[PDB]
Amino acid sequence: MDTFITRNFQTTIIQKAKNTMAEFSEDPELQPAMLFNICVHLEVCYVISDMNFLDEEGKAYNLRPQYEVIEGMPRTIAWMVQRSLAQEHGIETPKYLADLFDYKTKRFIEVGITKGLADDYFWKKKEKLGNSMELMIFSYNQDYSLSNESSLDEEGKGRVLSRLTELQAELSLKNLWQVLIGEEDVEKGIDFKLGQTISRLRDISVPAGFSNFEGMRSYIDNIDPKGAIERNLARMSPLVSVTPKKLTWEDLRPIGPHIYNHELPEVPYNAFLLMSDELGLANMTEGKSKKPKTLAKECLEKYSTLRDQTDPILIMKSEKANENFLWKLWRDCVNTISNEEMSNELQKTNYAKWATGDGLTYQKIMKEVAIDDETMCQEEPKIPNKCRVAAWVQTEMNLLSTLTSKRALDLPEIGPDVAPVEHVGSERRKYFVNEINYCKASTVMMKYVLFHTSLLNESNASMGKYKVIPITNRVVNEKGESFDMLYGLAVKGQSHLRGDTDVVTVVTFEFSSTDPRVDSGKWPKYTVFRIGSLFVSGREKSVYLYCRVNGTNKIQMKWGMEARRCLLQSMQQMEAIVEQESSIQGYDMTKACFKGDRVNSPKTFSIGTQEGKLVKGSFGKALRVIFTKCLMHYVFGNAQLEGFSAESRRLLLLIQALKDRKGPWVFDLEGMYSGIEECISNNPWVIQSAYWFNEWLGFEKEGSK
Amino acid sequence: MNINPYFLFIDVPIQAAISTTFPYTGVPPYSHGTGTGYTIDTVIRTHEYSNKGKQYISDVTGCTMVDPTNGPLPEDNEPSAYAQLDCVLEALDRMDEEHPGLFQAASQNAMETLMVTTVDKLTQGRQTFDWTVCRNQPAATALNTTITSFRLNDLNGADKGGLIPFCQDIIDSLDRPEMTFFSVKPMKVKDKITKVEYIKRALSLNTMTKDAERGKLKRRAIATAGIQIRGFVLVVENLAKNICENLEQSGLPVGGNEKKAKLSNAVAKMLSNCPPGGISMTVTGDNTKWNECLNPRIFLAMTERITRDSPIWFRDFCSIAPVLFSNKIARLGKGFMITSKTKRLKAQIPCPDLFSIPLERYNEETRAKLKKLKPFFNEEGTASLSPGMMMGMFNMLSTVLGVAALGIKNIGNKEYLWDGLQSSDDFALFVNAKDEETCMEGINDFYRTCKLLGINMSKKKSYCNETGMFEFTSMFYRDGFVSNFAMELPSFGVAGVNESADMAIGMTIIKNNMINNGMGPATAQTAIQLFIADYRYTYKCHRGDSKVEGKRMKIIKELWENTKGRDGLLVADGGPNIYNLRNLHIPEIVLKYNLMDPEYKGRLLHPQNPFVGHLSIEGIKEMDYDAVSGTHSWRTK
RNA sequence: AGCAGAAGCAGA
Repeated sequence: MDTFITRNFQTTIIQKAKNTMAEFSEDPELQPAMLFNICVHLEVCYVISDMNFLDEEGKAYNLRPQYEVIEGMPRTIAWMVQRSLAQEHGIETPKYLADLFDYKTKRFIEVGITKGLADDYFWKKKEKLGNSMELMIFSYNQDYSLSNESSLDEEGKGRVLSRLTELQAELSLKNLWQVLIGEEDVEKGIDFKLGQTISRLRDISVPAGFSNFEGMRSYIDNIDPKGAIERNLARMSPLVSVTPKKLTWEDLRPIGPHIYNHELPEVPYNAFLLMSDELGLANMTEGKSKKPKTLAKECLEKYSTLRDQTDPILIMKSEKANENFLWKLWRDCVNTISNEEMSNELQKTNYAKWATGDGLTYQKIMKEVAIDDETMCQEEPKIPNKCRVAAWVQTEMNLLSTLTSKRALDLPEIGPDVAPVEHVGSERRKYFVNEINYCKASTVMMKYVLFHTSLLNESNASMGKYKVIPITNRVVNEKGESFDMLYGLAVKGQSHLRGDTDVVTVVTFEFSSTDPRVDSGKWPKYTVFRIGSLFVSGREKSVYLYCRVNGTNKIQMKWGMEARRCLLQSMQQMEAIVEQESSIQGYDMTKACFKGDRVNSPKTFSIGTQEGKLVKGSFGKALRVIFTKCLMHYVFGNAQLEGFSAESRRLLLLIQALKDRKGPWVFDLEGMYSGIEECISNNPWVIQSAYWFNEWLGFEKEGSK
Repeated sequence: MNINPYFLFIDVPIQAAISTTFPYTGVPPYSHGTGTGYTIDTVIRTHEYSNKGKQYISDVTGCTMVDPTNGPLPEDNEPSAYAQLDCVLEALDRMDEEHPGLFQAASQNAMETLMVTTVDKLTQGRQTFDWTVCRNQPAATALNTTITSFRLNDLNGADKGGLIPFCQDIIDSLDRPEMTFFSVKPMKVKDKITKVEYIKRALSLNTMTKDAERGKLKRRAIATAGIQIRGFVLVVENLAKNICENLEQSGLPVGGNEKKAKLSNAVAKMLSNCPPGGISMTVTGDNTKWNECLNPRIFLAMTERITRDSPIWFRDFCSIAPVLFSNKIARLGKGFMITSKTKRLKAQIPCPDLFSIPLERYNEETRAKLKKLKPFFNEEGTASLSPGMMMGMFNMLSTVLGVAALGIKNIGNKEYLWDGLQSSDDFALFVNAKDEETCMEGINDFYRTCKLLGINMSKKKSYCNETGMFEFTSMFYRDGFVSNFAMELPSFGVAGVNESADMAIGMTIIKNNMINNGMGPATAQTAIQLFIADYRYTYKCHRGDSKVEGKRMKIIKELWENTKGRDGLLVADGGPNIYNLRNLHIPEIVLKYNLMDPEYKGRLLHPQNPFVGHLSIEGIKEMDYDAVSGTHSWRTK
């Protein structure tokens, strides 16, 4: 139909109509229908003003016509010029859009091209408008209706009638007349009367000081409130001020100083699974990813000595932990995983019931009974405890960022690269994976994701059964050998999870080589037995079983299944840096970034401290550190971390501004400090982030000199 | 040696590595249990900033109404909703002067769009508060229920098809002495309510805790409105959007590349317009209690002024929405749980019975909350919330107000100019003067002006620094180089429809996230790898040569051995992954078609395959996707 | 117990 539209209308008409549509924001392709109408409208509004001009005195027949078109041009310009004419000629301005203006009667023309009878359409247009404008309605059935006598002579009327003569039949002969939509449809809704009740609501919805809505409308329409802002500001109290204050390195005091107070207990270990102290029993395999139960059975068979232990030495007991019950549960787990039965279900026994916390939820009663009772009161909410810095977090960060002789990632393949963009992408992935894959953090993340996947599957499919879920991983060393690592066993309790936040308890028994007594404060939550010893590096290293009761909901499990996203957060990050160094150089800097070249030396990043002295590491080391930071954000993520990061971002930006000598100012520094500090309660990562922020702020202060 | 991640910033700018400070890999915070506490907190805070205003009793619903506008000017730095009508009118008039004809043109545009708009448009919204059942339901379901209810009460305006008759029926419904509606009690039933009860329900709001919000230690409540006001809010927002589109300082509605372009252009324009020897300073601001402090009556005045030269009927139509909002009523949610630990018993007290027990049995926080809520409480469990904008829904109009505030540019002919960008509740204010002290003076004047219009800049979260670096809606600018729009990268997991449309959806989402949101080539390729890994794990269709064992994987291995041309196999059948950045948009089946041998190609492209079965226009396309009706287009049970 | 953190879950 567009090819047909172009026939009757020149490019300028089509583009003007399309632009007028563009000020409507409905897909022009969707309905050319009204497009037709408007262009026709536009066309007639031009033919009425084709050769009719006026002279400097009023001669009807120089640089002035007797008409001026409004339609087609931008709405804002059209309205501004319409208002200009209205104020210049001292005539009432129509409240609707004007389509054409006359220079002799000094009145605003309205034109309507309708399908059928004209007089009824003329009366409907009057209903819309009334007498604010003179109406010139035309209809293809040789119909016309003009509200003014001498608006235009017979020549123009005949010309427009002839111009519509083709469109009254030309569309039909080529079979287009049928789908021609009318012109009143786009303006069917004009009548809108408010009811009594809504009128009263509007009346009581007036700003204070006005009797009713009519008074408010009159005031807003009539009074000119010039100088109101200046007057009110002048009479406003000076106490309402932003209190500017130029920022200086002195104002930046350490955040959350209470973490240096030794009275508060040191923040304890709370991660779901052991991260750096994990001890994986390794079994050599060359293929098949056998069942988790079968894999655990085989791994324990290889180490029957540890499996067959039955007289443990209780090393640490948690405050509210039943050592006998935990040991019985562990023995039940080992026996069930080592049996010939495929099923890994545990009978709901007394110690299992206690460890899973069977039958602890409070019973629900009718509201009336509770209301009658007096001893029933809303419990005071539990507030997170305040804790101080702990060195175990620093040890975790140091150890998990160190390279290891293993590979946990087994990412799949992609199609061969062709274009340069995929070539550079492949190069970047090659380098980033070559660096990350050999880090402990990657293996820890793989363990987390696999365990969470298995836990979610078991909880969803075995809601009403106690299940033992081995903590398993698949690893490959640099030499191509494949190992299956068994880190521990997990008991899954009842998982009738209805809400997203419903909690299912999991009892984790994880192997480890660290003696808890080395750092007692790190293990107040963990019941630790000494299950045996192993020969590793010429020494009989003790092997302990860290037993703990933890809990997770559906959301945490689903996010654990997606822990791989950490990679992305790291990757993007470093990619940005690479992109930045490309901008400075104009060509791919990936190779120069990682390994350097004859032109640009390899990049280095300030990494940490050694004997109180700043030290620098390679690009790969920084990549691994930020990756472990992302993994930590996962494992220790909660509302406290979100709040702390959000509130400390502002302080970081202020420090950056100070470094750039951008003389930053602040308006309420104490408020920002309080907002930052209120989030530092018990999250180990948050506390260590506060400590590192203090240290780095000190180093930046030293450098600023 | 002790590692220190923050030491990275010593060698790299913070903005360049800002992504490190965003903990988007962690589990987002989630709310547990009732949201009544947060809703009551919001109500109390809203009434606290306006208690000094005129207090009266509504004569239509009987609720307590607090009106702060035209109230006493604030005397402290605490949030103040005592906006002055005269100042708002002055700001709007100045903006009109700077944009001649913009207001009336936008009013006409919105009015015509509203003519052409149909009732079905209302189905495009998100969850809405259905009043027939008093719960949050999809927009289409709420629209259907309300239309049927109106049919029962002789309100057949929706039959006409246009939005105007539907909204006319909406307003006329408030006049009916009694209303009959379809309720669910589960089975369908007819229930009758009185005029006042229907009015309260229509004006009522549903409240729920916001879940998965990032960067906020404490949860906050959000509000969903009814279906009655959706048309009026829609037209008001269209009008405000039309105004915003033409406003240079409006940081809306486009996002992405145009956002960075607008930031850079504003910064450069601002530097260039600096008097020689002067200084330019940028204030990154954050609006505290943005929703709470804004008053619906101010928006009513805004609509009245915007439609100065518009037909009376359209003026009424625009004015309706502020009127209903100013009389809005908030539902308090599920209630509170009271427990006896000695007996291990719990009991839920719903909102209507909130005061049915002595307040001594509540904790301190809830005790104070209810004590302050008492006056605004209603017997049925809802609270009068005449001030405030808890639901938002006026992002465009609020942005217009903020831009108008930004349009003053000077007070008392002082030696400083100010402009900037405004977007909802965030803004960046650039000020030029001869010295930094004068810039701070101008910023103080701007703060007072914003106070005057019901906007409270947050002194705790805002800051200022010499022009050249700043932040705006999570977009960080530093010497031209804009870091990125930090957005929660999603889980490139199984889309969850079938085998083939699943891959189509995955690759399309990767492509879109690359093209619209920020993601580079290596990140996108790692995204493809992760998605393929998850897909293969979910469907158990690992590579044919992959020695993983499984029930279906056994037949897959048999296929692999049988197959001669392994290049042309779909990953759904253990085939190699061929996708990359180049061929992201092309379906895999067409990619491999030239490679697949007839031995299996014929079976895959079986016309009467017994899996797809009867299809529907929605099935193949329903976001939309491209696929082939092969053996991997099967459906659920 | 535990998860967890201004309020819940630890089946209905």
